Amino acid sequence: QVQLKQSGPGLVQPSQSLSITCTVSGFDLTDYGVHWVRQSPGKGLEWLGVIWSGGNTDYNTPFTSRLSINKDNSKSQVFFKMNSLQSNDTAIYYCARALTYYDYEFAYWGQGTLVTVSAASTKGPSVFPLAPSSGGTAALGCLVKDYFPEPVTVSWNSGALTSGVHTFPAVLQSSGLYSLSSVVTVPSSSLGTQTYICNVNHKPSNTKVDKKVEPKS
Amino acid sequence: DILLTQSPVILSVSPGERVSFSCRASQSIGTNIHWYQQRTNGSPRLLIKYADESIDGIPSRFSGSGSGTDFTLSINSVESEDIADYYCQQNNNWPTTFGAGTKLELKRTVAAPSVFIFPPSDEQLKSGTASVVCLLNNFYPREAKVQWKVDNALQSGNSQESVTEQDSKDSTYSLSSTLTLSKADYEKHKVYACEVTHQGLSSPVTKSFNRGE
Repeated sequence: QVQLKQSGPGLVQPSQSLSITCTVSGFDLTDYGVHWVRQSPGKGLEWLGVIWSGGNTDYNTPFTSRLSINKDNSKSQVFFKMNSLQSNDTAIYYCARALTYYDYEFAYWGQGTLVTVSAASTKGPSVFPLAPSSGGTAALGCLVKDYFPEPVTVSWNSGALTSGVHTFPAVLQSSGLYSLSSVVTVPSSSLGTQTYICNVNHKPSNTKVDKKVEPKS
Repeated sequence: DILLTQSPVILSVSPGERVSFSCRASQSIGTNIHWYQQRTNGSPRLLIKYADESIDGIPSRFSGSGSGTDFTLSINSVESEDIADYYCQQNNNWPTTFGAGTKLELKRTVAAPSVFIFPPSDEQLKSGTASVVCLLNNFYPREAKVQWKVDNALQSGNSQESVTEQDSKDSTYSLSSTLTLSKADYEKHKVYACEVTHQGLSSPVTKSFNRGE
């Protein structure tokens, strides 16, 4: 199966460079070009450039003097580097592969790398419980507070609990830090038997926290 | 560069209806248009290539038509899971360019929120701050109002909210509102109340707790 897996999200300081690795599998880099496309918050897609099968590159006109794409065929890796980032380079960056070696119909995409351009510090979240209290259903959750930059991932019970989960969009607080809640509804009678753990991962700060949530005594 | 203009910006339809997305190019591009779906927090997914050609794994309800400057993506009977942004891409002319997207929203019957209130944790109160959360679960339409009161004082400006995208199965929204106070202020007051107004509720619903009970 064709897959493209990108390096993690993080913060780049203004005027500094962005580096992303796209590691491919299920095909050889000597047989297909790998393209790069970004998406600015709430916007459409912008094609940035490509490294072709044989190592040639093309860069879209706005990026010719600040983008370089290289690869290592033996390691199935493609390296995207862009210099001199400003605020408006904040975006999700994707690598992509076309259906055919020479074409641009992007059938396979990386998961994206959210790059935030800001002068601020990376900060990991605190995780607090939203405890269930007394139609047979209880709601519980986790408050993931005071982190920067986006994103954070939240799962429940190591990915085993997905039904009824709502993970909200983060809000930017007046401190300049994000906060997010993730909630789940479960049968009230499960609260004594089943454990509920929210698994929080803030990759930009390498912060992973598992928080148990239960009724308060 | 070729400019692609997608219309409408937002398309709101009911399940089972035929839906069409327009993409118009600033000059002729033959049939060199591809279409993508992008679900919330997802990567783009190729639906149709070269205006009308099928892609393996894509449901038959998706089809495309057009040639020249005016292109159409069609979903013949829309399903709840089709909620997404939809983008066109041209590649008749270098560089390949994309439209700004049409967002597909789904109509459904009115559904009242289930409302829950959460006190701040003791763990957080050690930090000096108290977050109080009101959750409005699985409602439709999206419009809702949350009013916070602390011992019957109306709170204004010290809450933030966010809303999920429509659920892929039931087409509902959920909303979280967080009221933020200092520990000191939280411990000076007793009654914390979230009042919810929504089309589905005949009267506003209040969920409240008394601090320390």
